[PDB]
Amino acid sequence: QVQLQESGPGLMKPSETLSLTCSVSGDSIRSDYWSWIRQPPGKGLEYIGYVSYSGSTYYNPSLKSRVTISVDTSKNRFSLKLNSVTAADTAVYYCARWDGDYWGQGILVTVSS
Amino acid sequence: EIVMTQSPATLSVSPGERATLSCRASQSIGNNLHWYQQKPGQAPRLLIYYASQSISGIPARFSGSGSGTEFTLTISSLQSEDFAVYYCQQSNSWPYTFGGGTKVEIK
Amino acid sequence: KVFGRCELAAAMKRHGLDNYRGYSLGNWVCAAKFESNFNTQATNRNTDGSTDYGILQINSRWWCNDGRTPGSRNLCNIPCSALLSSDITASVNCAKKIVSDGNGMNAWVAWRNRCKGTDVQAWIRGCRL
Repeated sequence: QVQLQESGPGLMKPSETLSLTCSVSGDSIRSDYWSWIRQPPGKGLEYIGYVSYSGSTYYNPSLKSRVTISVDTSKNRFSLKLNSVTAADTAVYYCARWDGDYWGQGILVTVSS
Repeated sequence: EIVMTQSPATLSVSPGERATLSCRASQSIGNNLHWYQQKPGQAPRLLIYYASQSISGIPARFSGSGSGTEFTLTISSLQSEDFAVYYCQQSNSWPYTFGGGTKVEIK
Repeated sequence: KVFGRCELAAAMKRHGLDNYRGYSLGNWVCAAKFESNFNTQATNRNTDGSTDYGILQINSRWWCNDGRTPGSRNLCNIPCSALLSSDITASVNCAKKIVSDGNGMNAWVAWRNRCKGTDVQAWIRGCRL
């Protein structure tokens, strides 16, 4: 019984910074690896990146160093930060435990110019 | 990055029929292939991990096979609730990549 | 169980370790050799109170729960007993998560000191794979 929940702005303008958080219940954020994945409307899935127990991060090169993933152990949650957004970043964003056993329900983020 | 290609893009299945989905990797990925099932408005749900390992709670009709560059997801006798889009994903190399998906729909 | 060299090489290859996250098969065989000498039942109690288990000597302070280590983060979400089976599935799955951390194979002292920097592919040489 683990639950992930994404939260954040669902609408934003180009060039702004996207900021999402994923809160976890039933499991310790400091006791596992955590990931972010996105799905543009009508398209497939693209892995954004993940953070491991030591805090090391791995980001998809397709995002061109615009992404940040961090952990907030005090509030049992982790976040995603994506700078300089454009229409190409409009998509449902999902957080999940690295092993893939649990995923959030996703949050639609639309970059409306 | 390793390119994952799934086939067919759309698979028509009559309830009760056997369903075979294919996934190939641009290069060897061993057994590092995972299968996901995604229903409308829902998040992908992991069904098979490491090519053939089963997950508790997942119906027995779902079975994964293959290795290296060719993998297969078989639904021995599809049930109506199985209609969804299925994705394969490799974890052998970063960045992790997903196949383009196979939309399984009723016939 | 005490694996034979080529026997383990083939098993690890079937278990997807060859070139997993950039580490050739030889690295894994070499690590198993120097960590446990191919023995799946190997166990070593560390000074800090934790214990290393299995063919890859996975430690209970972070990776598995032996219910006797106060710190135990059980990152692999498994009882340490699962790492003592002749079936290396559990050890491999945990090792893959371990190596997926920023430190990679450096997590294994034996590999860092006896394999890294050498012709590790020699460990699978002469094996039908």
